[PDB]
Amino acid sequence: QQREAVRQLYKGKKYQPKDLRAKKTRALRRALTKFEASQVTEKQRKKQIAFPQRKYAIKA
Amino acid sequence: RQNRNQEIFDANVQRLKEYQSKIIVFPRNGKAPEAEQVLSAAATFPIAQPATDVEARAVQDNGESAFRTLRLARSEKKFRGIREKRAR
Repeated sequence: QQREAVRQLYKGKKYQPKDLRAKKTRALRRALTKFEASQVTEKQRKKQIAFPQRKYAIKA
Repeated sequence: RQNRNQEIFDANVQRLKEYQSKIIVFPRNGKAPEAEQVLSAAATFPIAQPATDVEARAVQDNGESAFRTLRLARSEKKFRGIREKRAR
């Protein structure tokens, strides 16, 4: 009950108590986040948009 | 890779044209029909060795003694450097 109350006390607030943070592992915690890993420079974004991989089959 | 051979370049161009004419590219807007892929593109375009010569040809000769030509070519390359120095 106390922990759940504290969770509400820190609901949506950044820099919350560590014990409430994920216990997955040290390596995964320091790993790049989903947003960070998806960061693509404007040049690469334009290149991908212009020439994305196409679906082609050898039929005729 | 550089291109310094008309025959090889033409063969590659023909191969590219055949590949382009044999592939179907589905539109990016979806609605792609059944594909029925082929697990090997090289199988559809096997590499073929160009024919070096026909099986039979009419015989023609000049009496040049092709062996003599080879000996002359071998000898000429040996003394070319000495010949050029002797020329002056």
